[PDB]
Amino acid sequence: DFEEIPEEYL
Amino acid sequence: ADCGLRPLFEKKSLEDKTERELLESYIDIVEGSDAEIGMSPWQVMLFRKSPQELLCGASLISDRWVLTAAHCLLYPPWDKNFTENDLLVRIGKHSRTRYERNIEKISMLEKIYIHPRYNWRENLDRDIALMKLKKPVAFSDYIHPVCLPDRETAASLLQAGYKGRVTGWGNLKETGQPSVLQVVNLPIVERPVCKDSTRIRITDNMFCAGYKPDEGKRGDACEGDSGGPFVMKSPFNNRWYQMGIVSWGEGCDRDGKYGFYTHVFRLKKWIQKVIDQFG
Ligand SMILES: N[C@H]1CC[C@H](CNC(=O)[C@@H]2C=CCn3c(=O)n(CCS(=O)(=O)c4ccccc4)c(=O)n32)CC1
Ligand code: NA
Ligand code: NA
Repeated sequence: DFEEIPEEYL
Repeated sequence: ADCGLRPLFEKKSLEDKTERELLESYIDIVEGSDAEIGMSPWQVMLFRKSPQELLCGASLISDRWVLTAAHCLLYPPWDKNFTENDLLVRIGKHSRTRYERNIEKISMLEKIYIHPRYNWRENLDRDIALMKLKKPVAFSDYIHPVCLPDRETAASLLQAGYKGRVTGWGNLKETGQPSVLQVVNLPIVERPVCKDSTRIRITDNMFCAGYKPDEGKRGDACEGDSGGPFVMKSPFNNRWYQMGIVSWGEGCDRDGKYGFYTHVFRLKKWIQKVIDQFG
């Protein structure tokens, strides 16, 4: 339901 | 040091909507309100890397430190026991779902510090934990630390009938989910009522909050609101103080049932102790 986050953050 | 002065209110000499209620009890979320932008700049999201989901609420006490519930990190009965690589802290948010592009900041954790004596086996006594962020966050109009009380602030606000405020991205109902952070102002209830309301052994690192079945007003924290702050504004130096941490409850907004919170003040020393040994 959550928009994805800066893939740079995982 | 700048603690509890919200850049978009106190700073600018603006007052949010329900402040009055707070302040007029000093004698001058379920069934809550939509927060105003920048109204709770110390509110943190505790976010799981995979699944990418919200686990709890939290507060920003420093530029390096976050305050949450112990039970957020570690609950064996439920196979819960998180490590500082399975989480991401999201600061400066409002909407719950979306990645607020240039307003919110996402940090990685450097170390978790559970209360040595958190009692997960009986009653959640000492439900408090500190996380220290990999790197410090810059404050902006939306990101800003809350204050931590002193023996005399805790002394005079922490009283039956005083309103404090709770905030969360959590459940809007027991059996509902918001798009935006919610808020609810709840009164501190006396010990006796707190006690006679449950079977659990009430300790002093605890205080309860909610209205009586009889005041014609409801309100409570709920599922997902854990760790979030219970705050008060001193009418004295009109800064916001984090007085409790959403610990435990029996249902959500259940009549003749109240919210139990960690007594932030009572554990303040341990919190000092950990900030200047390794912070
Ligand atoms: N109205 C609530 C405010 C607080 C949050 C988070 N609480 C939680 O989910 C916490 C977290 C872990 C354990 N747990 C329980 O078993 N119980 C149930 C209330 S209880 O009286 O059964 C209880 C008392 C002491 C220990 C465990 C449970 C409880 O509240 N918790 C939800 C909505
Ligand atoms: Na009792
Ligand atoms: Na209630």
